[PDB]
Amino acid sequence: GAGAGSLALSLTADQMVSALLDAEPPILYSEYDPTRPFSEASMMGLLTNLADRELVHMINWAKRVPGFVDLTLHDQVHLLESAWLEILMIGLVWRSMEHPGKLLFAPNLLLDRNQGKSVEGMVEIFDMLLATSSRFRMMNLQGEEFVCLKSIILLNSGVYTDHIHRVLDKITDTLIHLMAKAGLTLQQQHQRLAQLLLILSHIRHMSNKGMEHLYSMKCKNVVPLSDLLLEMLDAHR
Amino acid sequence: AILHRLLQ
Repeated sequence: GAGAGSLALSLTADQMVSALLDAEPPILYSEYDPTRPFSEASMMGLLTNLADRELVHMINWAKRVPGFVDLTLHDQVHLLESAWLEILMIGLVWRSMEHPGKLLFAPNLLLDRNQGKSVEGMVEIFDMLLATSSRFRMMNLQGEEFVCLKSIILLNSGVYTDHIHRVLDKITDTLIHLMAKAGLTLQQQHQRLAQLLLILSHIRHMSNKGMEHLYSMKCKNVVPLSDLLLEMLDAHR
Repeated sequence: AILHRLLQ
């Protein structure tokens, strides 16, 4: 039985948060400053260059998420294939919380919604990302809560496309503990858990619209895509 | 498949 006996299932909530924080990827700068204004091709070029670089670090992070390397390489591939854009997106909205009306793609690449017009159908996605960022800001989402949610996205997003269920239960326990220690009543805890988990359905939704966008940009041949990025896209069709 | 090689 894969996972049976895992360290992941033995962790305390404090040890699971410690493992998750230790696993965090670096915050990447754009290798290029963009000239003003943007074209469709220079915009998609920056964003696909960035996402490519974030993917490499995402793979390192995934390996250091408790429960993950207890799966077959087959299942690890399928979860990363299913989750990668939702994980890019939860990171983007987390980093963008302290920048109202803007998406901090990188410390040196802050875009507002108008700059999203430079790409056909990008403004709708930015609007949805801004709202998610804005909801997290409303909710005062904490660092520790964020890494828990990013782990759930990883483990959950391809889980129906049992050890995975046991690790998710472990992450649910950890979220509730973080909420209890911050002095939320049981009522406020259950309500907060549900509010954050409901946002994940919206991240899934933005991911699915994102992927249609990314496939439409593959066909237009507007910008080169890395082999890794072409594989990720093929996995969704 | 790059992801298999990068994940092993």
